[PDB]
Amino acid sequence: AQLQNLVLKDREATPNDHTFVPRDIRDNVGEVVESTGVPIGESRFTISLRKTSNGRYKSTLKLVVPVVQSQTVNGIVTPVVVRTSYVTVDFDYDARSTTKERNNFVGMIADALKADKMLVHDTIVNLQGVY
Amino acid sequence: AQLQNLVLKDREATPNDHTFVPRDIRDNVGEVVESTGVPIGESRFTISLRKTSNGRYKSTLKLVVPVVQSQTVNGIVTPVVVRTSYVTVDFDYDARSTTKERNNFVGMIADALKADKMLVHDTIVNLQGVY
Amino acid sequence: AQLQNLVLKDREATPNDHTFVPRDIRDNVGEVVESTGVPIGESRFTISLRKTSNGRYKSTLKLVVPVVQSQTVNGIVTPVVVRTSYVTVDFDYDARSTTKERNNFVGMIADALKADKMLVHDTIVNLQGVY
Amino acid sequence: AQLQNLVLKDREATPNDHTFVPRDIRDNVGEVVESTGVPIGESRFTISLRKTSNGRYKSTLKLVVPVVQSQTVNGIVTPVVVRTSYVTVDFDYDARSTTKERNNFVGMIADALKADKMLVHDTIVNLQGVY
Amino acid sequence: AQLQNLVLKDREATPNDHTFVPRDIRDNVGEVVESTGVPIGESRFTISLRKTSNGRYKSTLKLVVPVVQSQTVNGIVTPVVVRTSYVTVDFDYDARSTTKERNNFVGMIADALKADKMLVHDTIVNLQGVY
Amino acid sequence: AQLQNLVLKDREATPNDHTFVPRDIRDNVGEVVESTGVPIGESRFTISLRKTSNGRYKSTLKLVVPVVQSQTVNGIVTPVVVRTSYVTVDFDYDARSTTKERNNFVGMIADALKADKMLVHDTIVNLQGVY
RNA sequence: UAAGGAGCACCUA
RNA sequence: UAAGGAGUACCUA
RNA sequence: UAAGGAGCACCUA
RNA sequence: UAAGGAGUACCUA
Ligand SMILES: [Ca+2]
Ligand SMILES: [Ca+2]
Repeated sequence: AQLQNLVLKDREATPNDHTFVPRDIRDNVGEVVESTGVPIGESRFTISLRKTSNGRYKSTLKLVVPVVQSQTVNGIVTPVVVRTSYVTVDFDYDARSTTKERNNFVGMIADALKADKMLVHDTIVNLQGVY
Repeated sequence: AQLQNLVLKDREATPNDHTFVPRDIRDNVGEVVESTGVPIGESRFTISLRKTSNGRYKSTLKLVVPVVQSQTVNGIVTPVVVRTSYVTVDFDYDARSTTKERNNFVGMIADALKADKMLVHDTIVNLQGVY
Repeated sequence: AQLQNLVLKDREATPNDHTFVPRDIRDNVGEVVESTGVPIGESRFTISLRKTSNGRYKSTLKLVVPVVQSQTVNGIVTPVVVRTSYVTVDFDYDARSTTKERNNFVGMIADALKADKMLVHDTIVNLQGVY
Repeated sequence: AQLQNLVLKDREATPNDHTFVPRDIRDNVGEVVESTGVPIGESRFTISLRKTSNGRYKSTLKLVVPVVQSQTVNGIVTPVVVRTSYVTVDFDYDARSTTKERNNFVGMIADALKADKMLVHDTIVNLQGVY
Repeated sequence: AQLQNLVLKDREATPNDHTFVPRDIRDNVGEVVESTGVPIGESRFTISLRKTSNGRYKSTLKLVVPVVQSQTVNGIVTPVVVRTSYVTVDFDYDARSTTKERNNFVGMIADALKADKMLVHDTIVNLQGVY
Repeated sequence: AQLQNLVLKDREATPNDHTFVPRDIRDNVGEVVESTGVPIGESRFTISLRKTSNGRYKSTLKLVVPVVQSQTVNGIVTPVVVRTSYVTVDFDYDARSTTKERNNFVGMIADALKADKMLVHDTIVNLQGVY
């Protein structure tokens, strides 16, 4: 897994391609950025993999996408983050797990995010409780 | 009411369907497990949603998928858990975010987990660092 | 009383239908929301019913309707609650009360809210004291 | 001046009119009761309006409706209170709200209390929880 | 097991349907009540399930049905509970049990209550001991 | 209530008849057992009725059904109990109750166990809590 | 808060 | 744990 | 503040 | 009295 581009699609009317491009690796944590050239508007996606002491294999994804409005006056722009959204995924695997297993695992949780998975969607997207 | 079934497809040759049926809700943390008639080694999936004081809505998805095989002790065949895979997801949205934003947001990370997304896959599945 | 939609009409020139739709039940307190997709603009209506220890039957309604202006800049909207209005109703009934009784009770207080009930209206709506 | 009569209709077969006549004002809390010549088991309705320091106007309506029946003790027939029903209403408005807002606001909650509003009625009248 | 309505038939000449509507859930203990119109004498049916630490699932049902009669004191008619009947069914399954096993279990115990099983009926209904 | 045979049907595809023959009566506690041919794993159903001093008739039924499997140790086949399921129904009537009242009571509770009463079934058989 | 660590949404700084 | 106890998932051994 | 609890707008944390 | 606890009408608070 060499640091490279990563292109995520959103759920827009006609899917848009957000293209994060390598920014760097700092302490075994890769960062990829979808940017304009201005650090705060940057939506960043990071990823890491560590083997704990007890021998479990953990890895973490983090995606941060800020919403920023740029006020413009006589030519000078003044960006300001008006709100942000963050999400973190953490896989905890067993040193005896097989690739197939792991894969299916991801597959499942990945699938659980789909828009039609009512139970989930209404919460992660519509912010409704469970009851 | 809210808590209902949930079916996740895995990434097998011909994607299987794991049907999680509701189990309970404790502390506004809904659980829905998918299992055989026995309450052992059942793959659980939970979902919660709290609104912090700061005024941020943040929900949590947690999926546990234990691998079970049958062991034989004096002819006493019993299914048992050999190992477990865990994954947690945490969304933290701003109370001023719009449904679209959130949706696209989910959609993206949703996309990030994925057979083809080299960067990510090779790590959360092949357990290979980033370089 | 299963959590369902609830449609309240306002006193607009030609009555408008605000349609609150189920959000969830948290600790025996149902919430229904008239929403846009953005949590703060949400006008919420909650309702509960508890039997006290001494054997009285209490129930509580709460309605919160925020006024929010959305500033828009080059496409990015920035909602902000500029003021809110809250109201709470609490019924305290006796374990020996009959339905008819209770009903009429509600009927009365309900009627007391009408626009033509001068004594009340001038206060709850025009913020005038009594004298 | 301000405190005057107030007539509330109940939900009987042919809606009756309960005419509350003024009684007194103590602490800027106006009371208007509806009763027969005797000061016992009279249904009282009160209304107040204070302006908190925060700069919020909030008024309070309180209605008490006791059920009275005549008991006979040694031929000494006397009406007595067997049980009482209470209901309190609390409006909290923003000192920058407009007459319309407030009116619509009241109108809505006014609407919420109502024979047909299933959700609410079944609870504040049938005393049934929400699910 | 969504807290919902529970309808129970009795052994009357031509079976009556007592409909217990939900009331609430306190500590993972649902409570459905069947009211007359007057909260007093309302029959309550509660239910709960806890999972011990020894891998045992215990479930508890309680049903309570009071008998009410209007007592008259000096022309004051008042409905009151003269006596109540209680019952507590209580299961204790082993975390290793089949879903089928459990069903049959209940099935049997349930059958035992049947009106014709002379052995139990004469005791739980005719108050005879065994001999 | 002569200690006699008690035949219990189960929920099997095509209902089986488990016949509990008497065993004995110890302290006004009858015990009927259904054996396989081998005393071990025999399911026991006990029943008793005591009259408290406060004029309350209490009755208690207990049913126990073990699951047996032949374990093999060095060519030694031995039938053994791997797990058991227990249940304790328990009535508490008032010495002033009608014979009819009691019947209806049982009737209902008995009905509640029915396989279709989703509320209870999912709990006592599918181990789901309430929510 | 944690690229902290566990597992019948828990415990450690 | 109670074929303990009750104007009740609540106390007593 | 309280889905706290009462009753000739009161009292409890 | 216990939505206490169990290779069980039997112990624990
Ligand atoms: Ca005999
Ligand atoms: Ca529910």
